[PDB]
Amino acid sequence: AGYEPCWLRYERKDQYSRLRFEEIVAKRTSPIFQAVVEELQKGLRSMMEIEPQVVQEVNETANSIWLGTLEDEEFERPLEGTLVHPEGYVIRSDVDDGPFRIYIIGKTDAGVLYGVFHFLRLLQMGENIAQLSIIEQPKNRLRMINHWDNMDGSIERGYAGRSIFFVDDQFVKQNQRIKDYARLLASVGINAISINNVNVHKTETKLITDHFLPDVAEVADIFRTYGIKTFLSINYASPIEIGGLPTADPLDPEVRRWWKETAKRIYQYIPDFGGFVVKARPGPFTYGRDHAEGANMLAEALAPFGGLVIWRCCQQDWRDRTTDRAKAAYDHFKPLDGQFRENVILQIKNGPMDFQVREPVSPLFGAMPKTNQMMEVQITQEYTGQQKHLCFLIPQWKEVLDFDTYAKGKGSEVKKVIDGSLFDYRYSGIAGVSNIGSDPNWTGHTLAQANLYGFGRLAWNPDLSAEEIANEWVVQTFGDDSQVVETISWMLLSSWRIYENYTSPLGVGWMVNPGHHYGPNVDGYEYSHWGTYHYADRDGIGVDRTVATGTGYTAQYFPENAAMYESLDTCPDELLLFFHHVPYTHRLHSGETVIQHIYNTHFEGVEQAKQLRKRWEQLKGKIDEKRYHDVLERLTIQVEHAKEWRDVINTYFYRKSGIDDQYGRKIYR
Amino acid sequence: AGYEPCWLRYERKDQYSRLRFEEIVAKRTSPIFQAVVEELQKGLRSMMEIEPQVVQEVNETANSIWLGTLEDEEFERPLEGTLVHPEGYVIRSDVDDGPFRIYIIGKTDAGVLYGVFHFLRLLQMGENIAQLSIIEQPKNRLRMINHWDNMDGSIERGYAGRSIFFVDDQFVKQNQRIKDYARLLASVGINAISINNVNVHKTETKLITDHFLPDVAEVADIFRTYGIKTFLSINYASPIEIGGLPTADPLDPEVRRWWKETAKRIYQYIPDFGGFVVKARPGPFTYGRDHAEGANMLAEALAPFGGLVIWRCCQQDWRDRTTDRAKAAYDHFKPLDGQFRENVILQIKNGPMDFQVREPVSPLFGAMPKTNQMMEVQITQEYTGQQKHLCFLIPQWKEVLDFDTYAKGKGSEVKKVIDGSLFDYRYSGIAGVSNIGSDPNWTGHTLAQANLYGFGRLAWNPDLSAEEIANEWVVQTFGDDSQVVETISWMLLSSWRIYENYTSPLGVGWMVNPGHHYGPNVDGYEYSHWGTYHYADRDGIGVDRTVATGTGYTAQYFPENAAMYESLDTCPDELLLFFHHVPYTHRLHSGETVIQHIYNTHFEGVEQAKQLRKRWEQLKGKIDEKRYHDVLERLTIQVEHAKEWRDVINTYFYRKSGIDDQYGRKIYR
Repeated sequence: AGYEPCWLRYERKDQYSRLRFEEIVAKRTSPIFQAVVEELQKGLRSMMEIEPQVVQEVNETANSIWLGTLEDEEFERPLEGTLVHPEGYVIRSDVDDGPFRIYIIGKTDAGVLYGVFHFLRLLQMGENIAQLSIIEQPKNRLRMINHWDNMDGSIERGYAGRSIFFVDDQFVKQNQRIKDYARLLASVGINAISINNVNVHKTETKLITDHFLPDVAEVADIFRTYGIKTFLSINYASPIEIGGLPTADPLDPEVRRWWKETAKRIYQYIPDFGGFVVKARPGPFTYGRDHAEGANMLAEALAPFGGLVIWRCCQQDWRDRTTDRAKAAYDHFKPLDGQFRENVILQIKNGPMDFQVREPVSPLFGAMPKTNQMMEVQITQEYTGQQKHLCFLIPQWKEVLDFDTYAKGKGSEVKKVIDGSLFDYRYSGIAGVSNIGSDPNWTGHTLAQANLYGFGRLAWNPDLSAEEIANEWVVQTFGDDSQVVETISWMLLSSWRIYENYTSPLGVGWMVNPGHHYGPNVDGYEYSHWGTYHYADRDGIGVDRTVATGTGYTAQYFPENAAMYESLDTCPDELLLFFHHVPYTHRLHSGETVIQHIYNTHFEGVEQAKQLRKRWEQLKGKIDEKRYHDVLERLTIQVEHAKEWRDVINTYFYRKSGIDDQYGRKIYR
Repeated sequence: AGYEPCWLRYERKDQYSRLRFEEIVAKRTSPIFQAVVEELQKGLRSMMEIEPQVVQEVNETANSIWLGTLEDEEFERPLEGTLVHPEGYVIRSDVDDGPFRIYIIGKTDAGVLYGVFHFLRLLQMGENIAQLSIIEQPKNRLRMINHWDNMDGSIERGYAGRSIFFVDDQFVKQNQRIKDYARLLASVGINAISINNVNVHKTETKLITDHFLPDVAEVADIFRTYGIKTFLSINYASPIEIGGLPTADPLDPEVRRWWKETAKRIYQYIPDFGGFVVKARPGPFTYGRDHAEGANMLAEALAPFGGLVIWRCCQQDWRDRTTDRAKAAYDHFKPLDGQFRENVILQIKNGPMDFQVREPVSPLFGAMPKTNQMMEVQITQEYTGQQKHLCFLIPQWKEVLDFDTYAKGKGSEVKKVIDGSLFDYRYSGIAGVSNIGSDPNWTGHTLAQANLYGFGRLAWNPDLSAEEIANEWVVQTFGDDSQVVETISWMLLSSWRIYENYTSPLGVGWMVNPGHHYGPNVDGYEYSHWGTYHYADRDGIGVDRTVATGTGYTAQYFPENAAMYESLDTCPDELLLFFHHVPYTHRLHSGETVIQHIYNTHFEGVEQAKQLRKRWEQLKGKIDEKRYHDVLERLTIQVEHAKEWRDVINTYFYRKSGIDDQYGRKIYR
């Protein structure tokens, strides 16, 4: 009772929306099967007020829900016969005229778990299940969540409370919330999780030692029952820090042995350990080694056990416009294609910079046919409102996933790159930086729950529309009142564009306060060593990334996209300032001058934020008071901060451009 | 051997610079007298290689140094007869033709302590003491040091290591460094010290309780022997935090009683407790009370014991140019003149903003004839280089001290205001924010030792020239080689102007990175709620603080100075942008346009910094290698950072003004 059930409400149905079932046939007794049966019992009891008896053999005359794998079937029907994916499943209603039977057939126990959550999802959404014929197989092998939780309880870039894993440099004593968290993750198909910050500090470095492994294993045991593999972010300098060795050089014989022994030790506690997430003071480059050498060493240590190495892909001068941070990732990793071991997967952010409200797609996707790749997206809203401002990230992620790289001609969308189909990747997928914390509503902003849900849905099937994902989430979280559904869906679907409207313009990004990264500060990092510049001056703004006159970044894309961005007239408006430096008077495809566009979206974005609040207020009475006010409080905070964003950006550019707002709206001198 | 002796080196003299003394006549046995005798023995042994016998009665045929007060004299000569100040003293060589005798006569034991340090200073400097006739009396009653030390060991705005007082929320075990620190403070006449941060956190709030008072008293005992009174910064909400009371309202009967009891308890441990330093979550205004009501309540609690209350004198909008943070202090306190109790002293910073490289004098000085006032200066270089960049603060402090407020016509300089002579203040003086830390050289930058020394010297006598103070410090710290003395003195004397040259221009201040406040960031706080704006736009820069068209801040000064700043043509260049908003093309008294002035001082300031380094390098061999390299390392760090300051500021203003450098020097686009 300390936290919300999020989208797994299982609200009691009226007398006209019940189902008649007397038994649940559980064909297996595995740990996963016990959790799945429990979940099914929980949902049916809560929603239908029924308590079917769990049995292991079907009763020919009872209405039942059958749970099992192909191997448990008496007759293997054609549909489930086409399943090839281990986590896939089939759900079909028996077509006989006798007892009502629902068959949930999974290729493996994991498949049954996801099938049962799909079945429950159908019930929460009020779907007619009299004649089901469903087949589902996830597109991404890895559907992972990265936690930036520290063991002192803090969470790097965490805006939803303290960690639910650690406290006072120890694991929390009560694991009930970890179980409920596992349930939420599994309901949306998430099958992997790294429980600690990628920036591994002193105490966290010890997670790979006997001192903490027992607690790590207890947590992994919980996730295992929900089909989730556990990973740990590691400190590359561990051999020195805790091993006593004089070096961390991946080529040093003893360092290689140390990691092999460490791997062996971990698997003694966690037989199905997922592997290591790596952000590499000492490191590969510290010894003149490349990423392949550094990643392959860890890969070799985990190989005998089936573990994976997730290798995630800073003192540059603002004075030199020839150097471009956006080009770094590609320039550093592309040349390494083909040198990585099979169990190494390069983790690349959606964009080449750092999770800005809008960034073009990282050129690395589609550029390394011989190297597994998985995309990293940020669920926690570091540069997208920090859960103060509403920002449904699903539409943005779909734009990235559907981006055609043309790597192998038309039809080489990012999603085909990371789902492994385009290049036959053995291991690949997508990862998301957790947006949860100890807050009772899990995500700080009640509506941010939609981003966690949505992440899982896209990870399972990138082809799902933003519209249906929002619909599913709203209906399960707030009910089916058509006004509530339409209003909240509209809020979610338009939120990202609204936030972008009053923040950084036309894809140039940043313009945020340094450090905490919250709020407007146009020149915040403009003269820093982070390579994040907009180069705004009294005549124009933008980064010239063209080959003709700029950094040449455009050439990292394949011909079709390179030419699109390379040209000043074809470059889409939404990314113009990321690719070209232009005069304030330059006219966009929309007809607006760059400067007037800035004023327009900032004034209008605030008005759109006020509308978000107005529409929510009109739902009062149709939502419980607690959550109604929890969200209203944040929408009001959003409106007020949006005003600051608007005025600071408008004033900065009026002071620099000297050009007034076409409509004479209020710009403070 | 863990730290430097700073200016109390007492270097061994050659055979041609010795003194013949067989006895030290100590007329008293007080704790202070034991320390003074010890100091005299230390200096004479170290410098002269002599060990005179300490006696209590003069030996008619022995060469001796006589120590005592008027009361101990056989014959009271006219000079010491004119002494009126308790801390004053006279030093005179006997004019007889028999044994050589030096008489150090203090009005009180404290006077003898300062007289002995003056005598030792004469010896270190190689002065002829055969015919001394000296009389000295300090101008300021309060010559205090404020520590911003936290009990966890950190020091707010501390750039010279960790605190030498606290560690792990406890007092340090070894007090030898506290004793040596007391010696340094006393050598320059400092007679008061607040040992904890003005921002009192949780643990520090307990310093006024039995839990810590024993340790506080042990520290106070040490300072007492060196003529230093101990103060504690307090948490105004203490009645709630540790008292259990439901309020902190200074008018609440119980709150008034709580503080009276707290005072009584402290004096039981520290009979000569100096009092409280106060920076006032709950506070006077929290209950609708004014500063007088809040300060008088604490004053009444300390009154029966002779204690003093040092009352030190944030969400404004950048959009409203009518509101001016510079006017706040004066507007809030002036109206309260005459309502404060006698033992309350208002502590006002040298400037109305926040220790910027250059700020005009706080109008409060000379504006409250009925209220004791003491000026606060910052020795730690928060906005003046953070001991990375050299910055001898003495010249700046003299400009403030010598500023004529004309409060009572010509001759109403700030120094006469704070020394209490102008308004007959019973308690007043000056305070400095400590620049020391656990670093072996005490101040981070070896040469920053000069700022602590210089602070004390000015506190004693504001009339001392920057030149002689530097001379004294250099000679005692580095010897009398004429090249060393001339070179280091030049470095110190020109350092402030050099740093100002490449930082904020013409008195507008700031332009520093937010948070740590180190380094260039022109718009760092430009759109913040701190009221620190320069309003630079594509046409000009500056804050209009005139009465005619601006905030009206100029009217806070008396007529003579108000008119000077009010006028665009008479306003001195060095403060122009603090008082007027002007076009980049405006011509200064120097003939430079405002924009060209910016380029000039920034390019030239870096060249001046390189010269500081070059001149120091030429001293190699004349300074021990340790300190030679300690300083060279910092001068090189200064040169490199100065280049960043230069380029960032020049680029920002070229990008905004569009006006090129007259001399075509390198400005990055």
